[PDB]
Amino acid sequence: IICRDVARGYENVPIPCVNGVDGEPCPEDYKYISENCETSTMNIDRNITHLQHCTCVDDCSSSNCLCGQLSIRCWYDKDGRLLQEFNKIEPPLIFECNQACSCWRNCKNRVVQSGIKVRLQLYRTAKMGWGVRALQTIPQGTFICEYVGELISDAEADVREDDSYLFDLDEVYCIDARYYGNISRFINHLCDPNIIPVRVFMLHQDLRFPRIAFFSSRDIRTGEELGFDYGDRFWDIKSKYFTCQCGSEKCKHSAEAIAL
Amino acid sequence: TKQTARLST
Ligand SMILES: C[S@@+](CC[C@H](N)C(=O)[O-])C[C@H]1O[C@@H](n2cnc3c(N)ncnc32)[C@H](O)[C@@H]1O
Ligand SMILES: [Zn+2]
Ligand SMILES: [Zn+2]
Ligand SMILES: [Zn+2]
Ligand SMILES: [Zn+2]
Repeated sequence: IICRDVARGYENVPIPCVNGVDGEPCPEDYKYISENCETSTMNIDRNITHLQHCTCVDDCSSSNCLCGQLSIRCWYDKDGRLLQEFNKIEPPLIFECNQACSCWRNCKNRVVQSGIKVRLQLYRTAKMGWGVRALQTIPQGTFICEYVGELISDAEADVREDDSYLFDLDEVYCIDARYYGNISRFINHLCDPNIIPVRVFMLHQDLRFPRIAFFSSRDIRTGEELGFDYGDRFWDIKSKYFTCQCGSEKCKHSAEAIAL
Repeated sequence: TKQTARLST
């Protein structure tokens, strides 16, 4: 109701921005992109002959699907949500079906590659700047969005002046959503998170470059802020500049908890 | 230990 779509039509659904808290205009100090970009020589391995793929002529719901087997099993139910018994603490690598597979584009193992389905909103929070919340009920296990931005080396990330939007992919590579990013750059840290990041492979299987997919870790109410646990590789550094405002009774990074 | 903050899975 301040901006009708911060994604400028690049996502399956519009992502509006509103501010009912202070006077800050909807953010524009970044470039919205819906897929990861490169700014240097990366040479992602896109060799189609390198892709592990399945020979299924059904909808890939069977345990014989190789792509499922690479994932230990396919973790998506008939509605494309993670199984309840999915390891939310230590997620497996997910290998979705791809362009080398025999199956059709509508098979059951292509959730993340199909993009955003739920209604989300960029909004102004009370104490953590901008954040992202749901405009609908979101059952546990639902794909939300991908952490998208600028692919950079470990070495490059570590000389980045702004280290508020760096996501480590595993000697490793990093997604910096500071200058280039999607709606996920706006998701805040919660010590009692309702979404989890998962490493996924789709159109390539270059293990240096998993793509980061957020799934709901429990049922989410309309209007609830989305957030994940950023982890200690973030807060070890960042807590010396600011403290956690998630307000949870289990908060691990508050001004208080650090003092206690 | 790195010089910059990194979110992680
Ligand atoms: C990936 S950005 C999230 C979007 C950010 N709120 C914004 O307005 O652009 C991470 C930054 O948001 C702020 N932030 C995220 N979670 C926070 C939290 N739990 N408590 C205080 N600040 C938080 C911190 O400034 C952090 O560096
Ligand atoms: Zn298959
Ligand atoms: Zn397949
Ligand atoms: Zn398939
Ligand atoms: Zn907290």
